Amino acid sequence: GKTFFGQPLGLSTLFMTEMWERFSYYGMRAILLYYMWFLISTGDLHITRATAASIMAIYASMVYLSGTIGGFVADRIIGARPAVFWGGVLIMLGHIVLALPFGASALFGSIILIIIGTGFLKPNVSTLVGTLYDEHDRRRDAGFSIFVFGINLGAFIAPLIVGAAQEAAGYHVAFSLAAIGMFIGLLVYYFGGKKTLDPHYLRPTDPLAPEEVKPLLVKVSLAVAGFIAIIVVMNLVGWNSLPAYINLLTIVAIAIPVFYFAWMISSTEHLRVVSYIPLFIAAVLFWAIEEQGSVVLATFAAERVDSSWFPVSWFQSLNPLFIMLYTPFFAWLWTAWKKNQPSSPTKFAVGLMFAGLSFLLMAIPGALYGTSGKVSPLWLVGSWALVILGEMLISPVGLSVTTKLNSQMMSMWFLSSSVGSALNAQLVTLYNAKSEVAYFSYFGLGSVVLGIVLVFLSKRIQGL
Ligand SMILES: CCCCCCC/C=C/CCCCCC(=O)OC[C@@H](O)CO
Ligand SMILES: CCCCCCC/C=C\CCCCCC(=O)OC[C@@H](O)CO
Ligand SMILES: CCCCCCC/C=C\CCCCCC(=O)OC[C@@H](O)CO
Ligand SMILES: CCCCCCC/C=C\CCCCCC(=O)OC[C@@H](O)CO
Ligand SMILES: CCCCCCC/C=C\CCCCCC(=O)OC[C@@H](O)CO
Ligand SMILES: CCCCCCC/C=C\CCCCCC(=O)OC[C@H](O)CO
Ligand SMILES: CCCCCCC/C=C\CCCCCC(=O)OC[C@H](O)CO
Ligand SMILES: CCCCCCC/C=C\CCCCCC(=O)OC[C@H](O)CO
Ligand SMILES: CCCCCCC/C=C\CCCCCC(=O)OC[C@H](O)CO
Ligand SMILES: CCCCCCC/C=C\CCCCCC(=O)OC[C@H](O)CO
Ligand SMILES: CCCCCCC/C=C\CCCCCC(=O)OC[C@H](O)CO
Ligand SMILES: CCCCCCC/C=C\CCCCCC(=O)OC[C@H](O)CO
Ligand SMILES: CCCCCCC/C=C\CCCCCC(=O)OC[C@H](O)CO
Ligand SMILES: CCCCCCC/C=C\CCCCCC(=O)OC[C@H](O)CO
Ligand SMILES: CCCCCCC/C=C\CCCCCC(=O)OC[C@H](O)CO
Ligand SMILES: CCCCCCC/C=C\CCCCCC(=O)OC[C@H](O)CO
Ligand SMILES: CCCCCCC/C=C\CCCCCC(=O)OC[C@H](O)CO
Ligand SMILES: CCCCCCC/C=C\CCCCCC(=O)OC[C@H](O)CO
Repeated sequence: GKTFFGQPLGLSTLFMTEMWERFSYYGMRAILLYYMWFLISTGDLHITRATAASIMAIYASMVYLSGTIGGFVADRIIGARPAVFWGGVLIMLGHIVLALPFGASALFGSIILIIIGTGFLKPNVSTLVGTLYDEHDRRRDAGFSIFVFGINLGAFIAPLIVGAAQEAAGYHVAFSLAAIGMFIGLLVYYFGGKKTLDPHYLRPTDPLAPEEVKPLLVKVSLAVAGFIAIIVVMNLVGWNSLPAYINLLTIVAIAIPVFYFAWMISSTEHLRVVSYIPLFIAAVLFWAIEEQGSVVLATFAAERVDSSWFPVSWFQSLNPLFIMLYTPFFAWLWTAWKKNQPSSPTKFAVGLMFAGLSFLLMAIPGALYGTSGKVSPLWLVGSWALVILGEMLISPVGLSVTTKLNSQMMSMWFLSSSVGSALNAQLVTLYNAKSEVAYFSYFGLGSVVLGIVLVFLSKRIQGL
């Protein structure tokens, strides 16, 4: 009878929950770099703009990493429904912290809250969407597509609204709007969830057995102790600047898949695991370029574009806009393309090439016009158009090609975005007006080349 776009009514609740959470997240992301610039300009924040860019990237890296952990905590300890609720509460607090009359001193607390909160909420709302359907329900894929539409919608409207609020009423009010966005999500989630969600998910579905508690405690304790020890040694040898800590986090984020790879390669489907390395690197490099949209392209938007008549943060709406515009087209495409549809490794290769082209495009205005003036907003429009085209090729088959090639390596796909952002934490420090053309050219061309490399390797990989 009555449905939400053909789906169970409970999808409306989760749709709105994620829409408003993504609203809060991308609303914050769209103005946070500019906020740090402001704090730097007033002498409140004693870092370079390069470091501010680095912060944005490592922030994203840790958000993605945290998301690979939240599912475990919900499934084994607190339950998916409380994970979403309390995750949302932490996220809201994270935005409230930036709305308070503080300056740079509140940045770290806000970042930590949102990292933990998003880690709790993001994997677990997706889990709850699954719970709406039986195993044999063929509506499942349609339901997730609608859910993703809500995600992109929140991501789309947030820079517009939060960016406009920032211009009108300042950063603290704008950040409060992000907080209010999460609050709306929590309201709908809490009261809507009670109506449609299975009570089963109020509790962990795979609770720790009695003998499992101590080994988990030891595991967590040793990890924390090791991490703290590393920080201690860092401060003793004088490696205690902010870039030093960012480097530590970069190393951690990259070492986790590296250790996974070394583990699987050591421990004869050995060929498959090795075959995934080029795909994983391609994913990492793609996500690096895609995630630079809120950092390097955001910098370009503010410094190099004729945008005096609208909030420059609005450029961040282009990424989810193009995802929304492309999605129904590629949905039709992969069904219509019956004969000789490209393999998943081929999609990765071409996807990386489009990401490469998105940067090669951005090298053109500086090379043609110089880098001291300002250029058309359409250069950025074209860039996002290209990189998102790449996303349509690599993202829908990413988890698929990883699974078909089990629980540890599955997480590596989600880790690719974390690793890409960790790489960005290093790379974006190289971007400035002087290096602009070389930056876009070099990393653009590199991605295209590595895409061409993957094309040659596509035949061998598809067989495994
Ligand atoms: C076939 C569907 C593919 C959709 C993606 C295509 C996007 C391609 C974009 C490349 C051209 C955009 C850059 C052009 C540009 O900057 O012109 C500036 C000039 O108009 C200044 O007024
Ligand atoms: C300023 C930095 C603070 C760092 C964040 C501190 C808070 C960290 C974790 C709090 C989240 C705990 C969520 C679990 C909870 O409260 O209920 C779970 C349980 O009741 C469900 O069965
Ligand atoms: C310091 C400012 C933030 C203080 C947070 C106070 C409100 C926190 C979360 C709002 C959640 C909205 C859903 C309302 C709710 O869950 O109330 C539950 C109540 O009816 C019985 O559990
Ligand atoms: C996990 C995959 C890792 C692959 C990373 C590929 C790129 C890694 C390091 C490149 C650093 C050197 C870039 C130096 C550079 O050309 O900067 C350009 C600009 O600053 C002036 O040319
Ligand atoms: C299958 C659809 C997507 C295919 C993408 C086709 C891409 C083909 C060629 C890309 C040309 C790359 C140009 C490299 C370049 O101009 O670098 C010059 C600059 O680095 C000077 O230092
Ligand atoms: C459990 C996996 C997630 C790991 C969470 C640890 C995240 C720790 C730090 C996040 C990165 C933030 C670094 C930038 C930063 O701290 O800015 C603070 C301001 O510079 C204050 O001067
Ligand atoms: C630190 C300030 C935050 C205060 C939050 C309000 C606390 C009052 C009640 C908490 C209710 C916790 C409900 C957890 C939960 O699983 O919600 C799920 C809903 O049942 C819908 O799935
Ligand atoms: C029941 C708790 C749920 C609360 C939802 C989040 C509320 C967030 C902000 C409320 C309004 C905060 C206004 C911020 C503000 O005063 O800006 C100060 C200006 O900078 C002063 O010029
Ligand atoms: C890094 C922040 C998140 C850290 C969460 C890891 C928690 C640390 C050790 C595991 C202890 C979890 C509590 C055990 C529990 O509640 O389950 C009890 C068993 O189900 C009873 O047999
Ligand atoms: C410094 C952080 C390193 C990790 C230490 C975190 C310790 C946090 C919680 C440990 C709680 C001890 C586990 C015992 C427990 O939870 O029993 C609960 C059961 O439900 C009782 O039947
Ligand atoms: C439950 C929260 C526990 C904290 C999460 C663990 C990660 C903690 C720190 C990671 C390193 C980030 C330090 C950033 C920072 O503020 O350094 C600034 C230095 O004072 C440089 O002068
Ligand atoms: C399973 C992941 C475990 C991997 C963690 C291993 C971390 C090992 C070493 C971290 C060293 C931190 C680097 C500090 C650094 O980059 O130099 C400091 C600045 O460059 C100079 O101030
Ligand atoms: C009605 C257009 C489709 C919906 C656009 C949503 C808003 C997304 C981005 C707005 C900021 C970037 C657009 C700037 C722009 O396109 O300017 C083009 C003109 O040629 C300006 O010179
Ligand atoms: C229903 C799927 C088919 C929809 C067709 C999508 C094509 C829409 C826009 C393509 C924009 C192409 C940009 C043209 C261009 O690059 O012109 C460059 C000139 O040199 C600028 O002066
Ligand atoms: C289906 C895509 C077909 C190919 C798309 C266009 C490929 C991109 C560029 C092709 C022409 C390359 C010209 C490069 C070029 O002239 O650079 C100028 C010099 O580097 C300036 O010093
Ligand atoms: C399929 C559409 C692709 C549209 C983008 C194609 C871009 C192809 C080549 C652009 C490379 C421009 C590099 C310019 C350059 O490096 O010259 C340096 C100048 O002398 C200034 O440093
Ligand atoms: C199937 C996806 C491929 C889409 C490629 C369509 C774009 C084709 C050509 C766009 C090349 C970008 C360079 C445009 C350019 O430099 O023109 C100069 C501007 O007119 C400056 O006023
Ligand atoms: C797949 C169905 C949806 C297709 C979306 C079409 C978007 C594709 C490309 C948008 C790139 C915008 C560049 C606009 C442009 O270069 O025009 C230049 C002007 O003609 C010169 O003033």
